[PDB]
Amino acid sequence: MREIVHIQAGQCGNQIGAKFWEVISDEHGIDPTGSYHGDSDLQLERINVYYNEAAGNKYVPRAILVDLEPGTMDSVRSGPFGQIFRPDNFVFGQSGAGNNWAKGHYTEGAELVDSVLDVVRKESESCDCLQGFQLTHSLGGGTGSGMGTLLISKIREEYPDRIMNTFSVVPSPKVSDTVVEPYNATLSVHQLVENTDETYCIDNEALYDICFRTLKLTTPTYGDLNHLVSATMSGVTTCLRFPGQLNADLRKLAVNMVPFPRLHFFMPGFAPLTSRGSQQYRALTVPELTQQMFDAKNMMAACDPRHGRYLTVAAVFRGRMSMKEVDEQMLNVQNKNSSYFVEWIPNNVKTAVCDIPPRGLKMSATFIGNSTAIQELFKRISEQFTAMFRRKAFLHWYTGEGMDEMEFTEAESNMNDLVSEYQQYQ
Amino acid sequence: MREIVHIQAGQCGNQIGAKFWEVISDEHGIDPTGSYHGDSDLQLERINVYYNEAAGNKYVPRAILVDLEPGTMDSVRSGPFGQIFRPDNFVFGQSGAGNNWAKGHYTEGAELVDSVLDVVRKESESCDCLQGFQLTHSLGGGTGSGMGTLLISKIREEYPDRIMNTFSVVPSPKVSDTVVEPYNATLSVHQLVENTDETYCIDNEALYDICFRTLKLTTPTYGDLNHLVSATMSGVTTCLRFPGQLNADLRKLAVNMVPFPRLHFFMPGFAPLTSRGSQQYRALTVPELTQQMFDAKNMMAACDPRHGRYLTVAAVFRGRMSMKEVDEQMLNVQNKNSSYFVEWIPNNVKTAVCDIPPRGLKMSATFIGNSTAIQELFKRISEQFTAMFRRKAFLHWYTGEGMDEMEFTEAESNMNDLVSEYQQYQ
Amino acid sequence: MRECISIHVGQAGVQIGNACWELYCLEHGIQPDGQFNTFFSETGAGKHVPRAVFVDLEPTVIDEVRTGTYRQLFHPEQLITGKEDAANNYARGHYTIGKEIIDLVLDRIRKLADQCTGLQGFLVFHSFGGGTGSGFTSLLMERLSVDYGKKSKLEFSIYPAPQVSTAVVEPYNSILTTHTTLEHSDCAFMVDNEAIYDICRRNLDIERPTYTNLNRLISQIVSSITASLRFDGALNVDLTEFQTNLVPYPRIHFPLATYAPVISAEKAYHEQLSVAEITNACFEPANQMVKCDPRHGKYMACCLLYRGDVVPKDVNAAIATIKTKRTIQFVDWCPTGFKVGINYQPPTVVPGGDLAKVQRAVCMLSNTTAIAEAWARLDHKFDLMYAKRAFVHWYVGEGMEEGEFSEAREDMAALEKDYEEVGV
Amino acid sequence: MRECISIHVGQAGVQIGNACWELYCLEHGIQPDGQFNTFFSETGAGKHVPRAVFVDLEPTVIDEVRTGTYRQLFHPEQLITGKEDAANNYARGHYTIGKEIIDLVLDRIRKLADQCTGLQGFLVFHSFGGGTGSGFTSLLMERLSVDYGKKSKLEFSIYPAPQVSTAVVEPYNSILTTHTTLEHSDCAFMVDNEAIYDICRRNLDIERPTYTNLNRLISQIVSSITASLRFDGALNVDLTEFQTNLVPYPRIHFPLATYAPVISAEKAYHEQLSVAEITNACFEPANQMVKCDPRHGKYMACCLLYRGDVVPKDVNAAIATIKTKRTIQFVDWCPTGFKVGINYQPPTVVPGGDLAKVQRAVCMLSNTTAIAEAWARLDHKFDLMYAKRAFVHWYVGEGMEEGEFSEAREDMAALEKDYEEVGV
Ligand SMILES: CC[C@H](/C=C(/C)[C@@H]1C[C@@H](OC)C[C@H](O)C(C)(C)[C@@]2(O)O[C@@H](C[C@@H](OC)[C@H](O)C(=O)O1)C[C@@H](OC)[C@H]2O)CO
Ligand SMILES: Nc1nc2c(ncn2[C@@H]2O[C@H](COP(=O)(O)OP(=O)(O)OP(=O)(O)O)[C@@H](O)[C@H]2O)c(=O)[nH]1
Ligand SMILES: Nc1nc2c(ncn2[C@@H]2O[C@H](COP(=O)(O)OP(=O)(O)OP(=O)(O)O)[C@@H](O)[C@H]2O)c(=O)[nH]1
Ligand SMILES: Nc1nc2c(ncn2[C@@H]2O[C@H](COP(=O)(O)OP(=O)(O)O)[C@@H](O)[C@H]2O)c(=O)[nH]1
Ligand SMILES: Nc1nc2c(ncn2[C@@H]2O[C@H](COP(=O)(O)OP(=O)(O)O)[C@@H](O)[C@H]2O)c(=O)[nH]1
Ligand SMILES: [Mg+2]
Ligand SMILES: [Mg+2]
Repeated sequence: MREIVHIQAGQCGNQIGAKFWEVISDEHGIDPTGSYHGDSDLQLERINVYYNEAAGNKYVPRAILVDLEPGTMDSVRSGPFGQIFRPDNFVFGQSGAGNNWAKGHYTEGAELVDSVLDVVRKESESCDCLQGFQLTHSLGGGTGSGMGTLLISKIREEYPDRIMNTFSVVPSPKVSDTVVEPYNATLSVHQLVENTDETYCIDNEALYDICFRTLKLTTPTYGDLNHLVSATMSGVTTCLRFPGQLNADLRKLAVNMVPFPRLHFFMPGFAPLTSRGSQQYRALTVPELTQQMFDAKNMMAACDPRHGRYLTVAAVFRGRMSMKEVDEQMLNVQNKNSSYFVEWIPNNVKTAVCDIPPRGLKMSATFIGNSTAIQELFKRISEQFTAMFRRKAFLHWYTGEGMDEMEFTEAESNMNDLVSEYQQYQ
Repeated sequence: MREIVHIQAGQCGNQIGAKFWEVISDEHGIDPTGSYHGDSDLQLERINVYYNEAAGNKYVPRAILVDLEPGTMDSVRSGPFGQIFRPDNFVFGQSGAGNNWAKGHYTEGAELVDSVLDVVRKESESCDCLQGFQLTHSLGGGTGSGMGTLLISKIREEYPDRIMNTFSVVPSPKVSDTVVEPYNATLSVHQLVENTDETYCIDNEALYDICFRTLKLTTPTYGDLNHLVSATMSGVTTCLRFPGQLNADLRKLAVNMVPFPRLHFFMPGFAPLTSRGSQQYRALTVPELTQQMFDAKNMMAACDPRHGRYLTVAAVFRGRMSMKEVDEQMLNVQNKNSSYFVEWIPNNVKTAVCDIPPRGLKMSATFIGNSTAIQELFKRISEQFTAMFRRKAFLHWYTGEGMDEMEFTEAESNMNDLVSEYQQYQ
Repeated sequence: MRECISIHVGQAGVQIGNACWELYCLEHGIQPDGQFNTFFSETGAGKHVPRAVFVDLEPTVIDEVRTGTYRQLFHPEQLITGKEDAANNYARGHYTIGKEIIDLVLDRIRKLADQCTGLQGFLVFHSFGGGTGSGFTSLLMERLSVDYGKKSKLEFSIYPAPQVSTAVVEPYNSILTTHTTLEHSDCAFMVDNEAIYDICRRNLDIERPTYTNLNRLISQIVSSITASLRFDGALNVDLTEFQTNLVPYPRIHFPLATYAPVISAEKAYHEQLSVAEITNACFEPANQMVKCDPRHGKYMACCLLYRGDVVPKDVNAAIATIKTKRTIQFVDWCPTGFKVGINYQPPTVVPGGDLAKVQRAVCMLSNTTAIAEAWARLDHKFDLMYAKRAFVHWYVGEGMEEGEFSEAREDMAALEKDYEEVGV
Repeated sequence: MRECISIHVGQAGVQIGNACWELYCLEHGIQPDGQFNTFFSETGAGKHVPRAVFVDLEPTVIDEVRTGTYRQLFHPEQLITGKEDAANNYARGHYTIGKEIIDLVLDRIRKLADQCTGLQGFLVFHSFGGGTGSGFTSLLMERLSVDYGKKSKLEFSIYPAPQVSTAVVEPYNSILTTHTTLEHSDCAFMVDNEAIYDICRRNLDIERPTYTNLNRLISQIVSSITASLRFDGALNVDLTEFQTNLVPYPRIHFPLATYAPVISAEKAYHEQLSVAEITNACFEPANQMVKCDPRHGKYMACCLLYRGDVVPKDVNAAIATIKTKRTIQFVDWCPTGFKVGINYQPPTVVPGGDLAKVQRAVCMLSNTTAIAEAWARLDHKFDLMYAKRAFVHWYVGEGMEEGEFSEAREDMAALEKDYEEVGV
């Protein structure tokens, strides 16, 4: 029961996915050759949530790896845990996507998507009771954004009563990584508003801030950033894979975190994150962890949470702890600072607890916030997009693939509507 | 009881036959010198089905090797298992057949056929209870097609109450191997419609697809393709040679697979077929095997099975398995996708099971499908034939051997009637 | 076993034959002194002797052979001689001088046949245009037809080029040959010297060639054609299959013969030399071994003979690709327009030669309406010549009649019409 | 896999190509005798062969290549030759002499394409101003466009300098090229010799340079551009991405190419050579590889290709800093004006070279309204020349017409207007 199918699309999506599979593997005591070397029966009890068993006690992640160019996936295969994946689950094209949503969604991606869908169907048929799908991609490129969105559309059409959740890497206000980012992001976001149940919004600038300000890390690698993201990802599904006092679930989280269907864009966080120098200096108390969790500096989106209000927040705690303490802390936060929580939803904080903590920690926590502050990201994207579109700058690359102006206007309209909705509850 | 006499005719027929005899030999623990080196008593219990015993515990296949040219059979004799055959069972002529059905059926072949018949009679006289004959040939050439058909005619006339089954290699829609192929194939098929009880239709293009798409084989040899065919062939007669839970038989299969006498053209398949790279990645479950079996990509004919309906399918499973599971899987396929099975025959799938699996596998299966999609092959052949015949192209080579136009028209008529019949149940 | 007899007639034919025999010897390890059955008849002293007929009316070429390196190889009869050549005169071959020698040749052929337990038929080497190769060869062919009937009679013929020649009675002779080998020869494979020269210029990067090189090239093709009789391999082709597969109508039986890869040592390393590439090269207009554009003609039937390392899958793919090309036009009535032959034995390199060692080589035999143009050109030439009754006194002065020429022209016209019909 | 084909046209282009190939060999450990797939097509003897087209109408540069060190590396076809050069005459390239060779080139290109399982497109090396590099290249590009359509066609072009030149028909040719590669080439990357000399004078502290050094510098840039196809790294850029990111409107597609750090051994030790510093250097007016001040122009779109040791955080910081500067002006309509590419593989040092080993290097490709000024200058020059109908008899005497020039001028004016509009 409760099988989850993973899809990783494009460069960033595949890279983050590799790290995620490493982390999950280590959590379950699975080595790169698919052999189990754990010490606890809890490690295998719910291994089926992420893994499929093969002859000779081999475990193979239910992961589908998708790209329009072979490089990234060749690197992944060459990598440490790369040999753990099913070879038949690498689905790739030959021509690149040129950071072009239209190529991912309408042309190059359209040619490949049926093949991906077939693999997806095959995997879903092996599920006793499939919970849903997890997707990893970027919003600013062509493959993860265009192809990824397309895949989501297809799967929701075919499996409309399953959970569809994405970890989506978004552009950052200071330092864009591509010139057409606003166009791609807007085109993706338009589709995600209507075709996903929840989306975790990750901002690389926030990750860098975490690495520098919090972790005191002089020289963060993308690998290190990926690790953090993977940790957050693992947190979300912990309650499917292990016992607890309050057993959470994806669906439960959705129920408690989405008060209106379109408002499903979350700011993720993780705790504790402490510098290697200052480890003995910190006392690892639930209160202190809570404080870390709620600190804007420990968020992974391009928002100031203090510039908005929390509609709902879900906290998932890992390790041994007093439920009394947890509840009291939650009460204290809300009573003290009631202005930062929407007044029309009493008890804005939901708590879940899983007994088994991650490696190397006695306690940890994962934070998921639905804040009206997220509107700032959307507003900024919209401004950027309009700045370009009003001059039809770069547009020939998209019209050449058959897109029309009207689609862009529709996207803009959707964006603005979303922003307006967010402003309502602000 | 239940002796089977094998006839292999022409180049392809002899080549496939060599491989088949190798495979069967290894299954029965018989070495190339006719000595038994098996570990189980089950290996010898029904060895008489394919082999005849001689002085000094020598086993000699009941095989008759026929060609109008000596080259191919000289190669066969030179080959690994070539010395196992009875020297007196090589029957050959001196002049080639020039890819000419008329030479095989009416002229060169007519001169040799009596000699073959004498050998056949001799073999049949050594059978306590002869089940029937198995023939291997191509449809597109002169010897296997013309001579082979002729032999079939003769034997059916003499042994009309025995089983006559053929493994017939047919032309492929993309890449023909001879120019007169349509003529030869049509001339053969005309005779096979009326003189055989079942024909397994093999398409080399499908085999290449299997090798490249499924087995991931960069460089398939004809030897490798032959191996696959041999495996399928062995599957069919497994239940004569070994114990089981549901002991099948040739006649039983015919009874369940031929609802109208002329519709006896089957699409064969085999499972599992997995790449050497991705072996540990697959879990060898009966469900998964079933899925492989029913996958169009795992068929050996030039059909899209989804472009027609299955009249009946026979599945023969090899190894240890739960009958419960097998039955349930069969039910699931039919319930889920009832549109692909003719509605006037409830329980379109028949299952047989043999306890002893082939070498190197715990489980395997062989698939035999009577699908209305086969009409496409016939239709395409007919189109090709007519394209030539309406201009009397290449016809002098056949009229020169005494054939008349009327025969060709008759053949065309038969073909069209067959197609119409297939379309009825489509 | 499978056995065939070679016949080499003329100067050109004899030259070609020498090369062929050398190639054969290199292939099967036979020394020049005779120290396989398909071509070499074996005797009771560990000695292998060719199974060929060598005929010339001029005793010069034959004499050279008799004195040269491979003199001990050949029999003192197989090499037959005359006294005076035809001198570019069909009439002196077919009527006057040929009926002195022909009987002997026939006897020799019969003897050779007797020594075989399954004669597949004949391979004949002559030249359209030469005096002996035109008339004498025709005469021989007729006699063979009368005798054996249903034994394969394959011909290898040097077709006259359009823009170049070496004899100013070449249209007549060729026409006569065409007239009198239209109801006898089953296949007449074609090579053109100009085309070969062009190939040498282009692919080999050699622009100082000679007849020897050409002969060697021809021999390679011959070997490829005959490789299925002498070695193992998937899809073993026979001499009898060619007739079946390349002759849609009995008058239409002239297919072009081309070889790939014809390439030197320098760009053998640069090129991959995959199967598909080779196949593509085979169908390219410039690579063809005659002076005709196959863009101006529909392919009726083609035959491909892959020799060496070849995965049949690859070959199939190549064929599919070829079929796909718009584009390379085929006729409406022949959809299946391919025959495929494969051998495990690779090509063999001749010391002091043009060509380097290769993994895999391909020989293509194609029957097409492109040759119609060539035929028409030849006819036009003939018309231009015969309108003034030029040279006719030579031909008429040894047997021929005014009227025969007209008949020949009519026949040619009929052939052209047939070709046109086929084109539709 | 990811595969691209190089095309090198002219003298200058060929020179550049030699350097490039040397660099490639140094990178991938290939010996000069051929003993990767992205650039080197691999054959069945442990031999690696470049996947390039080398074209020259004058047989001199090509001959040099054929005799020199890397002769065994290249194929005997990839290196193509003619008989007489255009002689600074667009008309003799585009119309008269080019249509003799172009077919062969096309065929070669097709062959190369066939040998690939995912052709990303083309890299072409020519020169605005030269006779062959102007007209012939244009012709080739048009043909490519006609054929492939949606295969990337990137150009590397030597732009004529304002205050210096080596040919007094250089305005015409360049203008013609611009006219006839405005509706074909997707990107045309720019380098200027005067700028390079200035750079050498300033940063390297070398004031006795030669063409070889320039070529090497260009090759470095090329390598940087193409490093993402051949090595691993975060943010692997593709040839198809450049088009998407640097071309806001289809006519506007000339971006400048600059490299940092271009520095000698002496002040490599003095400098820290951090990421931020390098980034700053990239945007400095004097360090640019053309004769234009980017202070007199707004940056539309920029692309940065970091190669070696780079913490992406540092890169981000640098970019932020750049954005902060008042400045370095960007257009109103392009806020996100940066593309970032990173490779783990560092730069590679060429023996007997100008540059020392570095930890990290950066290549910047920037599309800006600064080039408008240059274009205007060129136009003015053209006007000055064409007003008296100087040299026109040479061009008109081989194909061209009076009127074409006018059309070209009009096109240039339109381009200028577009640039002006963009500026607003
Ligand atoms: C029942 C008779 C039968 C008809 C059908 C449609 C059957 C049913 C199912 O198999 C039993 C399909 C199956 O459940 C899958 C979805 C897992 C899957 O195998 O489907 C194919 C495509 C499908 O045709 C669409 C296939 O070719 C096929 O034959 O499907 C892609 C494949 O990629 C891995 C995978 O996605 C014909 O004999
Ligand atoms: N390829 C090739 N062609 C040849 C050779 N010898 C002659 N030819 C060609 O054959 C034609 C001339 O015919 P020959 O065979 O020389 O004449 P012949 O058969 O001896 O007849 P006469 O000499 O007329 O009695 C010309 O087209 C020559 O180019 C040769 O060794 N190789
Ligand atoms: N950087 C660099 N520039 C070169 C080189 N060779 C020539 N140039 C420049 O290219 C321009 C001249 O064009 P070339 O390429 O020499 O001319 P071409 O293409 O051979 O054309 P024709 O000689 O006119 O047929 C001048 O601006 C030269 O400075 C070189 O090796 N490196
Ligand atoms: N966090 C993170 N971001 C990445 C990674 N790789 C690329 N990116 C970011 O993803 C965006 C670029 O999209 P990318 O996935 O490479 O393009 P695609 O292959 O077309 O989907 C940029 O915002 C990059 O900063 C990674 O491994 N980790
Ligand atoms: N699968 C397979 N097909 C073959 C083999 N040999 C020949 N063929 C095929 O058989 C057909 C040619 O007929 P063939 O048996 O060689 O002619 P025959 O000797 O006149 O009967 C073609 O479709 C070939 O592709 C073989 O060993 N295996
Ligand atoms: Mg002579
Ligand atoms: Mg030059």
